[PDB]
Amino acid sequence: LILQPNKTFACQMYNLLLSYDEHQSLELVPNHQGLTPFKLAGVEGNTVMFQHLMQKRKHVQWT
Amino acid sequence: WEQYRDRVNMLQQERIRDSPLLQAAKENDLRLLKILLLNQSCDFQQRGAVGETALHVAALYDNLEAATLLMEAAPELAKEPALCEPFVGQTALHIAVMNQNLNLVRALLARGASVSARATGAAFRRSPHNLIYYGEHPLSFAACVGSEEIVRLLIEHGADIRAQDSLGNTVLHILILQPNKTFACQMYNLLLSYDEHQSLELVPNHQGLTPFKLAGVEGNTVMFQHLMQKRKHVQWTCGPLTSTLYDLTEIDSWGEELSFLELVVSSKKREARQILEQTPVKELVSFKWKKYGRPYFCVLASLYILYMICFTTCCIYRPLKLRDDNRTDPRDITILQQKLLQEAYVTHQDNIRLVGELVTVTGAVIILLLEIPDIFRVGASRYFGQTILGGPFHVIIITYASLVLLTMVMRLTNMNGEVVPLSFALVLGWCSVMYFARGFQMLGPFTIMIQKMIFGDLMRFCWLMAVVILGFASAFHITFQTEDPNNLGEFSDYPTALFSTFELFLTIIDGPANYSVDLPFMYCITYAAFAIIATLLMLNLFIAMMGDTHWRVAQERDELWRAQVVATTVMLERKMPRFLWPRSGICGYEYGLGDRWFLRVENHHD
Amino acid sequence: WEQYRDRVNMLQQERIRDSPLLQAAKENDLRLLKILLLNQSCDFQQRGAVGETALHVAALYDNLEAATLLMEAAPELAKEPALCEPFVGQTALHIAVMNQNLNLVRALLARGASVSARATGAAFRRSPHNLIYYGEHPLSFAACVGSEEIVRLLIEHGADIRAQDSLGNTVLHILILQPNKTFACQMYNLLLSYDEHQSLELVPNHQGLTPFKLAGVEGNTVMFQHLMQKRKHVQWTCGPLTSTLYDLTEIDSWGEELSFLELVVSSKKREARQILEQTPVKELVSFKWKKYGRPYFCVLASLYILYMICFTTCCIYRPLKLRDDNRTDPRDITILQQKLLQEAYVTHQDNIRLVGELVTVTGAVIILLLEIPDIFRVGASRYFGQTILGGPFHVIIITYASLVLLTMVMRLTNMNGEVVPLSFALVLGWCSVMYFARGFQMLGPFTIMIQKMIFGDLMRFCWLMAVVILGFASAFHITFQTEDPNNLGEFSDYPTALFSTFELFLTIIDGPANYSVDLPFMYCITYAAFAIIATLLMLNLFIAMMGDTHWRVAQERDELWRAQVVATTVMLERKMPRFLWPRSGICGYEYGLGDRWFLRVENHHD
Ligand SMILES: CCCCCCCC(=O)OC[C@H](COP(=O)(O)O[C@@H]1[C@H](O)[C@H](O)[C@@H](OP(=O)(O)O)[C@H](OP(=O)(O)O)[C@H]1O)OC(=O)CCCCCCC
Ligand SMILES: CCCCCCCC(=O)OC[C@H](COP(=O)(O)O[C@@H]1[C@H](O)[C@H](O)[C@@H](OP(=O)(O)O)[C@H](OP(=O)(O)O)[C@H]1O)OC(=O)CCCCCCC
Repeated sequence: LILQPNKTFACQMYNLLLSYDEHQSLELVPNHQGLTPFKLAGVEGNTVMFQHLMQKRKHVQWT
Repeated sequence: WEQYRDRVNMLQQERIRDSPLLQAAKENDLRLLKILLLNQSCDFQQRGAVGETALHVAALYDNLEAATLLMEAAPELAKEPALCEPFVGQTALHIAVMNQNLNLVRALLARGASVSARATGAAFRRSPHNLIYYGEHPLSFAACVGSEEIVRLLIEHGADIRAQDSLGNTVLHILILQPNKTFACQMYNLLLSYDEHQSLELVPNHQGLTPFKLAGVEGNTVMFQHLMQKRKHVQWTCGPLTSTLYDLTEIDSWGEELSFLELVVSSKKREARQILEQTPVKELVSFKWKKYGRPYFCVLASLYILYMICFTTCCIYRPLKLRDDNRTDPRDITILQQKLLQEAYVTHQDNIRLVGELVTVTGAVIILLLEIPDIFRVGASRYFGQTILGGPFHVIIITYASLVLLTMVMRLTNMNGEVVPLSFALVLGWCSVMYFARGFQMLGPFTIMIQKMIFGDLMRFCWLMAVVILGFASAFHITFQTEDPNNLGEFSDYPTALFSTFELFLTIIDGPANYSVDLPFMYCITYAAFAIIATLLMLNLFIAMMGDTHWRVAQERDELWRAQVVATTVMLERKMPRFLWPRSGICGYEYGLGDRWFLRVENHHD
Repeated sequence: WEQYRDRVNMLQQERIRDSPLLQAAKENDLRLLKILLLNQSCDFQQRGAVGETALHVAALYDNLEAATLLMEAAPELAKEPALCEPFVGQTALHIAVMNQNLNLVRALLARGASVSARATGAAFRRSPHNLIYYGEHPLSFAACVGSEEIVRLLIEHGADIRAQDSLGNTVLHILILQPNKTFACQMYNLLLSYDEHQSLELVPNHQGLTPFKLAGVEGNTVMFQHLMQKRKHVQWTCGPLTSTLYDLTEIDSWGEELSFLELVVSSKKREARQILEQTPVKELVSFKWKKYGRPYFCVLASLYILYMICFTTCCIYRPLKLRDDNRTDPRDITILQQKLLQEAYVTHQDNIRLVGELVTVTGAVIILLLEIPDIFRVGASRYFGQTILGGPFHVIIITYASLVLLTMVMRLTNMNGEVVPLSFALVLGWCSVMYFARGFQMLGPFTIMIQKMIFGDLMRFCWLMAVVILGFASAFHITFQTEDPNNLGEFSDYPTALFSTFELFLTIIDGPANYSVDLPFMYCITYAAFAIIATLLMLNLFIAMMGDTHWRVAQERDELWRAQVVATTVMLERKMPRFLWPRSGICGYEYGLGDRWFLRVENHHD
C-alpha cells in the first residue's frame, strides 16, 4: 500500500489495516530485503504516508 | 544552547507526571481532584521543575474548571510566579492572557492577581532561540497576540500604559515588532484610543528609538502608513486630485542628531528598504536629491576626479634616476632606480610636481578627517560591513589615504621600495570613483552588483578555484621539473607555475606550446584535461553564476538605486555646511500652523 | 519650479484661515455664516492669495449650501475669476464642473455666470509639473472628466463647441489626451452628437494637427478604433467572412505635405507604435512595402552596396609612391608615402580609378542633397535623435559625405595626411549598410538592438571601464617605469599603457609575460587582481547585461521591425518620383462614390 503513486485516500485505509492489526505487530515485520514499512516509506519517498505514520508516534506535550 | 530548553520542558513534564495534582490539572479530570482539594495532607503550594503551580498547568492546558477548583481551594496561589532560569517571573495570568481564555482572565483579575508582573525570563526576552517576542507584561501579551476584550479588561483592571521592559520597549514597539500582521494595526488604534496624559508615542527605549523610528528600522510598512494616517490631513481637493501635507517633524528630525532616515537606510533588516518608497519619504529625499543632493554630489564627484587626475599626473612624473651600478645579470630587467630627495626637487617641473604632492597629502588629511570620526560615531562593524552606505568603498578610500600617507612617510625617510604603495593606492583609488557612480540613475546599481558579485560569487568560487589551479599547477610543475626552463619556462619554479595556471584558467595567456621541441607525453594528457575541466567547465559556469546574480539584481534595480541615493543624501546632510544645506520642506511658522515643517504633495486617483 | 506652487497653495490656506468668511465656507458651517451674510461691515468681494472668492472656496470644498447662501447674498459675485499667476482666469464654475456637482453647476448657470470664460493659468496649461491637462473651458472640463449630464447642461446653456485654447486645441484634442480611458470614447460620440455646421473634426491646432492625427501621434488606440468605426462600412458579407472598405483620405493625406504616418512613426511617445498595428494602417503600409517599398529599397540597397564596392576598390588603389629620403630610424616603419597629384594620374589604371573618384564625389553630392533639406525640414533634434527613422545611421551617412568631400578637398590641395579622413569614411560607410538592413524581415531588428546597446549599455559601462583601465593602466605603468621597455614594452609610455590595458580588458592581447626575465613582484599581484576584477568579473557581467538587453528587444521584435519598415516606407514615399510612386489604395472616382481613395480588406471571424 506504500508502493502506490502517492494516492491520498488509501492513507485512511492504512488506518483500516491498523484498525484491525492485533497480536510482533504488522508495523515491525520486514520483507526479504529487510526493510520496515517505515523504512519502505522512507526509501520510496511517500511523504504523505510518512507524515501519516508520524501522526501516531508524536504527541504534543504542551501548547 | 537550545538543548537546555528541551531538558527544562521535559523536566516540566516530569514534575507534572510525578505529582498527582499537576497530572490531574493537566488531564482535566475532576474526580480524584476533588479528593485532592479535600485532604489537607497534600501541599497545594508545591513547585514544578521551574516553579509552575498546578494553576499554572491548568492555565497552560486550557483547563479553566480545574484552575477555578484549586483557586477556590487556594485564592492566594495565583500571585506567585515561576522562579527558575527560563521563567524567572512568569505568572499564570500571562499564560491565560496569551491563550486568550476570557473567563480565566476575568477570574484571575477578579481574585486580585498581579497585573504589573514582569516576566523577565530568557524565554520571554527576544532572541533567535525564542520563536516569538510577545513581551514581558500582560497588557503586552494581550495587545501583541491581538485580542480586544482581553486588553480592554486589562485596562479597566489597572495596568498602567507605560510599561518598559529590560530592553526598554513599551507596548507600541512590540506591537510594531510583529511579522507584518495587519489587524494589530487596529489594536494599535485601541492603545492610541486609551493613551492620555509626555505621550506614549514619544517615549524611547534603551536604544533611544521612537516607535516611529522602530517602525522605520524594522520595515513594518503597514504600521508606517497607519501612523501617517494620523499625521497627514488633506488641505484641498478638486476633481480627481487631492493636495495633502505631511508632517516631517519626526521624519527629518531636526532636533535629534541620529536622524530617522539614518536609521532606515543603515538597517540590517532587508525589509526596511520597501518602507523607503512610501508617499512622503520618496518625495522628500527626491526633493533633497534633485534640488541639492545631485549638484553637490556631482561637484564633489568632479572634484575627486580632478584630484585623482592631479594625483596620477603627479605620480607618473615621479622621481627616478639612472642607477650607478651596472646590471651584469642574465634574466634581469633594470635600467634605472629610485631618486634621492636631495636631487628630487631641483627644477621648475619638480616644483610643479611638488605643489601637486602637497595637494595629494592635504587630500589624504581631509579624507581621514572625514572618516575617523565617522567610523567612531557608528562603530566598525556597522559602517564597513553595510553595503548600502558605501562601506566597501569606504574601506577602500581609507586604505588609499593610509597608503599615500605611508608614501609621504617613506619618501621623507629616503628609502626605496616605493613602487608598491603608489601601485596599491593607484589601483584602489580609481576604483573608488565607483563610489561617486551611485548618484546617476543610468549607471547606479552596476556598482552595487559588482560588489555583490565580489562578496557573493567570488568568495565561494575562489576556494573551489584554488583547489584546481593548485593541483594542476603542481601537476604541470612535475612534468616540467624534469625538463628545461628555457624552451618552455612557463612552469620553471612554483610561484610562476601557480601564476601561469591561474592565467590559463582565465584563458588570457596562451597554452604552453613549443612545437620545435618534443614535449612530455604526460603534459598533453594533463593539459587536455585542464582545458576540459578549467577553461571550458568552471569558467563559464561561473559566468552563468554571474548571469544569475545579474538577473537577481536587475529584477530589483530601482529598489537599490533609491536606497543608494538615500544613503548618499543623508551622508551629505551631515558633514556639510549648514548655510549650504537648508532645511528641506517648508517652514509654516509664517503660516501660523506652528513651528513644525511640512511637505505638500498632490496625487491623482479615481 | 514646483515649490512656488506649494507656497501658493498654503498661502491660499493662510488667506482662507485668516478670513472668517472663507473659513466658514471651507468648514461648511452656517451658524456664524448667517451673521456674516447679515452685517454690511464685512466685504463680500474680498480676495484670496490668488483671487479665490468665498464662492471659489465653497465650490472647492464641495460646499453647495454655503455657496448658494452667498449667491443669495451676492448674485454678481460668481462672474469674477482669480487674478494671480497660477490661476489667471479660473472661475469657480470650472471647479464646480470639475467636482461634478450638478446642483452647484445648475445654480451657477441659473444666475448667469460666464460659460465661455478661459482659465488661462499656468496650472491648467499642459506641463510635466501639472498632473492633469483638463483644458481651459467648462465644456472642456465637463467632457474631459467624464460627466454626461453636466456637459449636456453646458450645451444647452450656451458654450459654443469650437473652443481653441492658447495651445489651439479644441475639445476633441484634449479629450484624446486622457490616459486611455474607454468611457470618454462614448462621450466623444456625445460631442459628435452635437457637432453641426467646416466641421469640428477637421479644425487644426497651433501645431497644425487634425484630432485624428493627434490620436495617431499620441497612441490612443481605442480612440483610433472608435474613429475608424465611423469611416469604414461593410460592403458585403458571406459566411464567416466580411469585406469592408476603409477611407484612407486622412491616412494617406494626399493634399497635405506633412503626412499622417510621418506623425505616427516620428512620435516621441512610446505608445504611438501600437496604433501602427491597427487594421486600416497595417494592411496599407504592407501593400506599400510589398508592392513598392521592398523592390525600390532593395535596388537602392544594391546600388549603395555597389557604390561602396566602387569606393573601396578606388581607395585601395590610392596614389602611393616610394619615399625619397631614407628611414635611418630605429622603432620606425615607413616604406612609402603619399603621391603628388601631378603624377597621380598618368596611366590608364589611374583613369579607371579617376572615373571611380568622380563616382564617389557625385555620390557625396547626391547624398548631401538628400539630407540637408531633410534635416532642415524637421529640425536637428527631431531627426538625428529619433532611432526609428534611422537617425544614428543618418548622422553616419552625413559624416561619410562630409569626410569624402573633405578628402576631395585635401587631395586637390596636395597635402598629406589623407589616410585619416579616408579611413574614417571607409569604416563608417560600410556600417551604414545596416541602414539598408532594416528592410529584411529576417535580419531587421538586429540592427536596431545593436544601436540600442550602443546608446543604452555602452554609455553607462564606458564610464565604469574608464575608472578601471585608467587606474590599472596607471598601476601597470609605475611597475614598468623602473624597468626596461625592450623585454616587456607593453607599458612603455602612458598612451600605449592605456591601450594595452584596454586590450587586456577586452582579452584580445595576451597577458604581458616574459618568462626569460625576472618580472617585478608587484606586477604579478596587480595583474592577478586585474584578471580577477576585469577579464573575469567586469566583462562578462556586461556580456550577460547585453544578453538581458537582447532579450528585452527580442520580446518585442516585430513591433520595432514594423515601425522600421513604416519609417523607410514613408521616407521612400517622399524624395522619389511621382510617376514611380503611384497613390496607394484604389481610386473610386470611376466608381461614383466620390474623389476619396479607399482600401478594401476582408477578415475572418466567427
Ligand atoms: C573591500 C574590502 C572588504 C570590505 C569588508 C566589508 C565587506 C561587506 O561589506 O560585506 C560583508 C560580507 C557579508 O555581506 P553582508 O553582511 O553585507 O550581507 C550580505 C549582503 O547584503 C549581500 O548583498 C547579500 O547578497 P549575496 O548572497 O552575498 O549575493 C547577502 O545575502 P541576502 O541578503 O541576499 O540574503 C547578505 O547576507 O562578508 C564578506 O563576504 C566579506 C569577506 C571578505 C572580507 C575581507 C576583509 C578585508
Ligand atoms: C551615432 C552618433 C550619435 C547619434 C546621436 C543620436 C543618438 C540617438 O539617436 O539616441 C539619443 C540617445 C537617447 O536615446 P533616445 O532619446 O532616442 O530615447 C531612448 C531610446 O528610445 C532607447 O531605445 C530606449 O532604450 P534604452 O534604455 O536606451 O536601452 C530609451 O529608454 P526606453 O524607451 O526603453 O524607456 C529611450 O530613452 O542619447 C544618447 O545616449 C546619445 C549619446 C551620444 C551622443 C553622441 C553625439 C555625437
